[PDB]
Amino acid sequence: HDAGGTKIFGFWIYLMSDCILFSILFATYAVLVNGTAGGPTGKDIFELPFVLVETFLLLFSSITYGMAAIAMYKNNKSQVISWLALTWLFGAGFIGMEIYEFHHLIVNGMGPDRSGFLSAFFALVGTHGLHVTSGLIWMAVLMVQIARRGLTSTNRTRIMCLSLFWHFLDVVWICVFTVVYLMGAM
Amino acid sequence: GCNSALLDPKGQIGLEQRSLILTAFGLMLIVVIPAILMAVGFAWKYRASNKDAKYSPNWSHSNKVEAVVWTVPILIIIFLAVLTWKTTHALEPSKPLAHDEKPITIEVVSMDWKWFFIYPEQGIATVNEIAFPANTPVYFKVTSNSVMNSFFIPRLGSQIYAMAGMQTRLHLIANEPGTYDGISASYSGPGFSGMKFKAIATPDRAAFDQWVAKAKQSPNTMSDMAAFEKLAAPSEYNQVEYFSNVKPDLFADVINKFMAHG
Amino acid sequence: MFGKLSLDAVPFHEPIVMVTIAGIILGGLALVGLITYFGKWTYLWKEWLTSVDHKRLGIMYIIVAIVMLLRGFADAIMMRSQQALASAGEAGFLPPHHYDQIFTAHGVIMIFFVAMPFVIGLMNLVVPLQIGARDVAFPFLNNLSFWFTVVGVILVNVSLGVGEFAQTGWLAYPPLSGIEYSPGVGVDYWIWSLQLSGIGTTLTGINFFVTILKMRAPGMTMFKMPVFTWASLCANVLIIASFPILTVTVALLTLDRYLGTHFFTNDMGGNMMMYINLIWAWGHPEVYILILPVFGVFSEIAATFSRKRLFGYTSLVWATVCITVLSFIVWLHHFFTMGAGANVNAFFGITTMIIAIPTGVKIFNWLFTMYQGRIVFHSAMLWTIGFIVTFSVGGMTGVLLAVPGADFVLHNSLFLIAHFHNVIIGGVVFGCFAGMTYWWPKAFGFKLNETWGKRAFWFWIIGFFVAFMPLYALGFMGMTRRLSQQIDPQFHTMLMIAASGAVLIALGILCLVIQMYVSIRDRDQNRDLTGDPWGGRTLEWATSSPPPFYNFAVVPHVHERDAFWEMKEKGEAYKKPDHYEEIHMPKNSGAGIVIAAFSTIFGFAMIWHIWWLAIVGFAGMIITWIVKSFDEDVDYYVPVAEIEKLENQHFDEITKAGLK
Amino acid sequence: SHGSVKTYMTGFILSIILTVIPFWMVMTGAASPAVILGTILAMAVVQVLVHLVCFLHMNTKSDEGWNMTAFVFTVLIIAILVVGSIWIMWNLNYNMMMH
Ligand code: HEO
Ligand SMILES: COC1=C(OC)C(=O)C(C/C=C(\C)CC/C=C(\C)CC/C=C(/C)CC/C=C(\C)CC/C=C(\C)CC/C=C(\C)CC/C=C(\C)CCC=C(C)C)=C(C)C1=O
Ligand code: HEM
Ligand SMILES: [Cu+2]
Repeated sequence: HDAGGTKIFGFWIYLMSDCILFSILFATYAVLVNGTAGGPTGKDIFELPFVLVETFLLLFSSITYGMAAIAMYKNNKSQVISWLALTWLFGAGFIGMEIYEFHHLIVNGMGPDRSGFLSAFFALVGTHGLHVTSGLIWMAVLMVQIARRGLTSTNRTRIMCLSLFWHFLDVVWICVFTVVYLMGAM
Repeated sequence: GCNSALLDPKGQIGLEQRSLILTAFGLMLIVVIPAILMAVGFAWKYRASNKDAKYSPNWSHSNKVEAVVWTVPILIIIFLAVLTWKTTHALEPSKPLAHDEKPITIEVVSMDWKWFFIYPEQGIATVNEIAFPANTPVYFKVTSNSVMNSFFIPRLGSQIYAMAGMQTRLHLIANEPGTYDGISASYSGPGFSGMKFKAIATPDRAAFDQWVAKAKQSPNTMSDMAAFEKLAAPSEYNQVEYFSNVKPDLFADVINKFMAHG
Repeated sequence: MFGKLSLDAVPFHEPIVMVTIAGIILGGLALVGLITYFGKWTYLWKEWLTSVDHKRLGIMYIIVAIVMLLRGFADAIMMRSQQALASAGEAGFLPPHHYDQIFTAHGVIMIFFVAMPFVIGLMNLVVPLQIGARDVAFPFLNNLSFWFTVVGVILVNVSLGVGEFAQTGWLAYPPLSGIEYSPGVGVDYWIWSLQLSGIGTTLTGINFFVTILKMRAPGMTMFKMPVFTWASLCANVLIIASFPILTVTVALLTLDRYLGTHFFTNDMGGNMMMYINLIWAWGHPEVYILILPVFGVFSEIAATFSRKRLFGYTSLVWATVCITVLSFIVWLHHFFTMGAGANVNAFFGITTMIIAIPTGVKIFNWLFTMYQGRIVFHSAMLWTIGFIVTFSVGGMTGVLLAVPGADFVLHNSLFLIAHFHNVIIGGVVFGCFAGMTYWWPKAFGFKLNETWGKRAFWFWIIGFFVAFMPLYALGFMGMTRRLSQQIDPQFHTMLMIAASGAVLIALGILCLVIQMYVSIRDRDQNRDLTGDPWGGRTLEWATSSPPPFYNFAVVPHVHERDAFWEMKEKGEAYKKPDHYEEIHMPKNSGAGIVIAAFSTIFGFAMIWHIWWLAIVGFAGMIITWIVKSFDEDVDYYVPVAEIEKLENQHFDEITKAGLK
Repeated sequence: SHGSVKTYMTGFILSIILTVIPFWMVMTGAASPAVILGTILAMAVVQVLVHLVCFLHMNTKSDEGWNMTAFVFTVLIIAILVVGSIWIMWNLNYNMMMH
């Protein structure tokens, strides 16, 4: 009996479903990108240094999770919860910057209720941020479960599925920064 | 129905529309009639109750039958696909008609549960009724003032959608003088059953000039966008109305209510 | 106690809606009093509501389907009545306000709650028993998917008594369904009714795609599975790919409605067309998501009652795979009239017409199965021959409407409803009844009554013809969709004929009930005591009358394409294994129905703008997810005493049957 | 997400490059929009592949070779929609103008 294998395969298939979910919003941002209504454009609100620092925090997070997984496969509990704490803190930095910027936007009359461009922008970037905060929740609950139950079977399968999820979040962010922010700032 | 609006049409476009329909039908019959016929035939000749039949319990693969069950449908669809390419390129609603005239331009606005018509070259507008001389291309520009509608005159030709903030193009022609019913073929809310209009094909150009003359004498006028917004107020089963004067470029102004350009 | 919700949300004035509400709540009182009279509460809880058995869950799926078919057909009959009357110069009884609600609700129900669960439940029943597995890859997920379907149904039926339902048609076109043009709550019901339900369906699709690959029995290469699994597998793939599109489209529309975004609005940058493009990208896969499983069914029956091996097995699997692929490059043909040029139209019309060869190969292989067999005229094969005949004509009309120059005239006319009703009722409902009459003994131990079922089938086929084949002629003479008032009188006769057919269908449906009743009443004489009531071919028939909670006590080992038949043939088909082994199985959980209750509360609060309770609902649902991840009492072991007991029972029954 | 740590640090370095270069390329304005767009797209697809190899350990062996066929499948579907959509709407816009 090896149920972790099928659990991980099923999570892979869910992640493919998620890739579809995201491609639809990508196509949306494509079709309404220049659909501003006498308002700001991507070149006028995107400050690139911000975006690159967000990127590097996410990338760092993805690396610390890889190392956490390795610590699992070498049977260290403290190591796993440590790399996990670090990953969660970097992801927290990511969402913190994101909420700062979104609020600075809406408080200057540039929320998603001003043009089909700003609406699609909020859709895509908030869809990514929501996946990331969901992953943050998952990571915390799994961390307290690890601290109180040790490196059991369930916990290991759960680490693998959260690994898939975090890596895929970063992979979607590569595209979000290449197609939205960079291709606009250009 | 032979006397149908589609199977006995009166405009050229609908004419080729029907010819297309019938060749497609008679092309598909070749593999759908044998299907049903064989279905009942085998149902009977191989009923368990039969005896003389040849019951082969292990005949599961004949390459002959696979070949012929792949060979005929592929051919039919090749022919249909060629016909579809050609016809689709030959009946795009946005394509002028080849005939020695000057097309009459009509502008079509889908008001809440009403059809608005503007003759710009004539300076008139009518509610729920249009007219144009038979044997003369009619160029329809189409926009929706409210929610997605579909302008359609069945016995003359093709339908086309109507969106707010966009322009659409249709070209139709009438081969015989008479009155034809047109309707909105996309649901649009509470008074969708009353979106019926009547389109006339006058015999001569004279009678057409007389109908323009008639409209020219109305006590009403659509000059300010105020009157447009006055008329566009929600209403139902509107009576056919005429208007004397017309803000020159009012179709464009409507479309601009929703800001399209480029 | 708060929100838009008022005492002025229920039709207190309406004679029709209010009598229906009174009758439905009286009938609820009725079933409650009955169940608490008997004392079957605990039994329901511990056997059906919390079950992680694919058999039980499939049964409840089909129950929901059958009991919402009633609302669907009620609405259809009312619509036909209103039309036949408005044709005659009469006011009628259904204003547009109501009429439009009715057609929206009816389309939605019959597509999402009748058609979808019927197929998904037959799958749930027969796919694990066919591949030789003890359960599905994910049991608790099965429970939760069923209950998300139930939440959707509860919402779409609450809308009837409190508030109204969307007056926009079943796909909720954007401009009409925006906050400006439809300020009322009817669209909102439509929005959370499906979204929640969708969150379930997707899981179910994911759920099976894993099973059919990972949880098979040893020795069954993929080219040995029964055709139903192949088709089911194809259907699951399409679900996984398709339903995320619907998720995101409905999400963008709720954003448009709740926060003032401009995705499909008219002003401020939005574009309505994009919606029409997106939803049909999901809409066209979904019809296939339905025609593909039923297809499998017919194959199975074609092979059972003709009593020979399916013809062109490989060709059938390659046909279904090609269909799966090509089902993603034809959605544009649902809006040929929205203005796209000649090239986009030509391309997509071709790609739609190229989708025909697969299904044609399928029906010809079905026919050449029957060719030199022995056809036993059971109710199921009647359904099958009728499917062939009807679906042929339906698909022919469809091909003809895939030519854009013809769609230019026939778009949205009654021709469209004629054709798509043809294929759904012909291809879909026909096959789901075929499937219930085929696999009823495998689920309860007795056989349905043949006479009333034959009566039902004949009424259904004759009534479908006399109902819908006048609509081909009607859509030919100009009559369009969804008209309710002052209808042109030159449509009267045909419409007055259509209603006649509808009556006939009622009788068929009436027959169904009688067919069910006289069956259960007489369950103690018409039992399948072997497990093989038809001379079947696949593995499901090798099990018990009603199979054991674990499908097989010792996973079979396959060696050929039809597993059970070749076992029946060698001389070795009922061979008690030597030593029985403990079986590891999953437990029953009440957590899923609780997530689902919180989800219902959440949706109903979002629809009536009660924000604190929407918050409590979401909160509770996610919280419950987080608390069910803690407890590990999730599986148990079945000892050998019970396995020996049950298998001794079944082999006693068998030795008695071969005995006499 | 288990492998040697040296591989993970190599992937870190490669992705650090494949991020840093596009950003300097676009903000300073080194070349023309065509070279810019080409290089940014290319480098993005290369970072995606590097993450899916070293960070996701995606093989053609695991799960009977169905992990890959799944992935590839999704790609195609995405290509079918994202492009298809973009095409359709693009056209549907030009045929809605005040010509
Ligand atoms: C059961 C569900 C179902 C299925 C399976 C189908 C399968 C098909 N449909 Fe239908 N459809 C279905 C339910 C709908 N269709 C619709 C909309 C629709 C439209 C666009 C609507 C419009 O014109 O505006 C077209 C062109 C079709 C054509 C087809 C075709 C060509 C197939 C083909 O795959 C089936 C063809 C099968 C055949 C042909 C079998 C017979 C073949 C033989 C005998 C061999 C001969 C070979 C050849 C002729 C090549 N469908 C809509 C939209 C509803 C709405 O507008 O609200 C619905 C609900
Ligand atoms: C326009 O809309 C339409 C019409 O309305 C005009 C038609 O009438 C119709 C007629 C259609 C039918 C009769 C369909 C046939 C129905 C069938 C077969 C029944 C289906 C069987 C079922 C078991 C349905 C499932 C039911 C549920 C999941 C539960 C739903 C719960 C509901 C509806 C609760 C409603 C409760 C209320 C309204 C209580 C109101 C309380 C008050 C007013 C308090 C007042 C008290 C004081 C003191 C003032 C429809 C529905 C159509 O939608
Ligand atoms: C009892 C047999 C059925 C009858 C008599 C029936 C009747 C009707 C009628 C009269 C309409 C509207 C016709 C019009 O617009 O003029 C309709 C629409 C529809 N029906 Fe059916 N139907 C039946 C079964 C089904 C089934 C099994 C499905 C499964 C999908 C279904 C799905 C739909 C859909 C999606 C619509 C379109 C809803 C809309 O456009 O608003 N119907 N039906
Ligand atoms: Cu379709």
